[PDB]
Amino acid sequence: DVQLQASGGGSVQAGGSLRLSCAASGHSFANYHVAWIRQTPGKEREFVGSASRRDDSTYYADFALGRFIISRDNDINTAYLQMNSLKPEDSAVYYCVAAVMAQTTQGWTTDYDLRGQGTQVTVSS
Amino acid sequence: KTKQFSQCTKKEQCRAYRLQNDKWVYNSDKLPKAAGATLKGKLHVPFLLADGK
Repeated sequence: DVQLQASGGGSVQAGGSLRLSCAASGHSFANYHVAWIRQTPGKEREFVGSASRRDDSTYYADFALGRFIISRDNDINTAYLQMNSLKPEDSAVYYCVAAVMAQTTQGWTTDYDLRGQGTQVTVSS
Repeated sequence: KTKQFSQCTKKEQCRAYRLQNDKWVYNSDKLPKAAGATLKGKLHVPFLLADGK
């Protein structure tokens, strides 16, 4: 089964940096929009950022601009999220969603063409 | 409203449309259709065939 496996999280002090990776087992990201979704406990899943290979574009949320970077390495079919300047509000579990166009990137995505297991990030003040 | 939109760089990434409510059109195949019931009346056709000398 085409499965997405995210990793690279952990507990880090505020103001640091981290680098998450999620890879696809069963199919490549050659034709997949990659979108990162964050779920803090006690609230609803919130959009983080999305990257597209078709136009080489990157969309970022209001809190994500100027701190988060999204990159893709199709050679090893993985998607990377490099964040810097951690803040306490960023502590949450993260997933990445792979979808074949379908206009799934309208605000709240809530489509999940390909759902993966997420990784927990803790930010200590 | 002359509103800009950040995060877009290349203009041909997307387009802009035009909207109108009045000033209907004939059912010509050279145009795309609108959305919803596509019918708000009918008209008469001048120059109809008739007998003559």
